[PDB]
Amino acid sequence: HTINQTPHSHSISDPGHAHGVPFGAAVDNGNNAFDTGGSPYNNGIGTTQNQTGI
Amino acid sequence: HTINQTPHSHSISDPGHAHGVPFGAAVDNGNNAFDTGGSPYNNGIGTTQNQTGI
Repeated sequence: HTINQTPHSHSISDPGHAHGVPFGAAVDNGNNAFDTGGSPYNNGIGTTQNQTGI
Repeated sequence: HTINQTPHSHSISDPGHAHGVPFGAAVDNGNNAFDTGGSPYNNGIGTTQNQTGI
Protein backbone atom coordinates (compact mmCIF):
# COMPACT_ATOMS: atom_id res chain seq x y z
CA HIS A 1 0.00 0.00 0.00
CA THR A 2 0.99 3.61 -0.61
CA ILE A 3 1.54 5.87 2.40
CA ASN A 4 0.31 9.47 2.52
CA GLN A 5 2.46 11.16 5.17
CA THR A 6 2.48 14.86 6.09
CA PRO A 7 5.49 16.26 7.98
CA HIS A 8 5.07 16.55 11.74
CA SER A 9 6.89 18.54 14.41
CA HIS A 10 7.22 18.10 18.16
CA SER A 11 6.49 20.79 20.71
CA ILE A 12 9.42 21.72 22.95
CA SER A 13 9.41 22.08 26.73
CA ASP A 14 11.93 24.76 27.73
CA PRO A 15 12.63 25.26 31.42
CA GLY A 16 14.90 28.26 31.67
CA HIS A 17 18.64 28.22 32.19
CA ALA A 18 21.47 30.54 33.16
CA HIS A 19 25.27 30.62 33.11
CA GLY A 20 27.86 31.61 35.67
CA VAL A 21 30.53 34.30 35.42
CA PRO A 22 33.32 32.89 37.62
CA PHE A 23 35.78 35.64 36.65
CA GLY A 24 36.14 38.06 39.55
CA ALA A 25 39.32 40.05 40.09
CA ALA A 26 41.68 39.17 42.93
CA VAL A 27 44.37 41.66 41.86
CA ASP A 28 44.36 44.98 40.00
CA ASN A 29 46.85 44.47 37.15
CA GLY A 30 45.69 42.81 33.95
CA ASN A 31 42.49 42.53 31.93
CA ASN A 32 42.06 38.80 32.50
CA ALA A 33 39.00 39.11 34.74
CA PHE A 34 36.43 41.57 36.09
CA ASP A 35 36.85 43.90 39.06
CA THR A 36 34.70 42.94 42.05
CA GLY A 37 32.78 45.98 43.27
CA GLY A 38 30.22 44.81 45.80
CA SER A 39 26.80 46.36 45.16
CA PRO A 40 23.88 44.55 43.49
CA TYR A 41 22.50 46.90 40.84
CA ASN A 42 21.46 46.07 37.28
CA ASN A 43 23.46 48.14 34.83
CA GLY A 44 22.73 47.71 31.16
CA ILE A 45 24.96 44.82 30.11
CA GLY A 46 24.02 41.48 28.58
CA THR A 47 25.79 38.68 26.71
CA THR A 48 26.41 37.76 23.10
CA GLN A 49 23.39 36.29 21.32
CA ASN A 50 24.80 32.85 20.51
CA GLN A 51 22.81 29.73 19.69
CA THR A 52 22.87 26.36 21.46
CA GLY A 53 24.31 23.28 19.82
CA ILE A 54 21.70 20.56 20.30
CA HIS B 1 0.21 -5.45 6.94
CA THR B 2 3.74 -5.06 8.30
CA ILE B 3 5.35 -1.62 8.62
CA ASN B 4 9.01 -1.25 7.65
CA GLN B 5 10.05 1.80 9.67
CA THR B 6 13.40 3.38 10.44
CA PRO B 7 14.06 5.99 13.14
CA HIS B 8 13.79 9.62 12.06
CA SER B 9 15.08 12.89 13.47
CA HIS B 10 13.87 16.47 13.19
CA SER B 11 15.91 19.60 12.60
CA ILE B 12 15.83 22.34 15.21
CA SER B 13 15.29 26.01 14.43
CA ASP B 14 17.58 27.55 17.08
CA PRO B 15 17.40 31.34 17.17
CA GLY B 16 20.04 33.21 19.09
CA HIS B 17 19.31 33.70 22.78
CA ALA B 18 21.07 36.17 25.07
CA HIS B 19 21.08 36.18 28.86
CA GLY B 20 21.74 39.20 31.05
CA VAL B 21 24.09 39.93 33.92
CA PRO B 22 22.65 42.39 36.49
CA PHE B 23 25.61 42.45 38.90
CA GLY B 24 27.02 45.91 38.34
CA ALA B 25 28.40 47.52 41.47
CA ALA B 26 27.71 51.05 42.67
CA VAL B 27 30.28 50.98 45.50
CA ASP B 28 33.80 49.58 45.11
CA ASN B 29 33.68 47.87 48.53
CA GLY B 30 33.22 44.11 48.76
CA ASN B 31 33.09 41.36 46.16
CA ASN B 32 29.32 41.13 45.67
CA ALA B 33 29.16 42.72 42.21
CA PHE B 34 31.33 44.09 39.39
CA ASP B 35 32.69 47.62 39.17
CA THR B 36 31.46 49.65 36.20
CA GLY B 37 33.43 51.28 33.39
CA GLY B 38 33.09 53.66 30.48
CA SER B 39 34.27 52.30 27.13
CA PRO B 40 33.44 48.65 26.34
CA TYR B 41 35.99 46.47 24.58
CA ASN B 42 36.18 42.70 24.23
CA ASN B 43 38.67 41.49 26.84
CA GLY B 44 37.92 37.83 26.15
CA ILE B 45 35.64 36.99 29.08
CA GLY B 46 32.93 34.42 28.48
CA THR B 47 30.33 32.69 30.60
CA THR B 48 30.55 29.09 31.77
CA GLN B 49 29.33 25.96 29.98
CA ASN B 50 26.01 24.40 30.96
CA GLN B 51 23.33 22.44 29.12
CA THR B 52 20.01 24.13 28.59
CA GLY B 53 17.36 21.95 30.15
CA ILE B 54 14.84 21.18 27.40
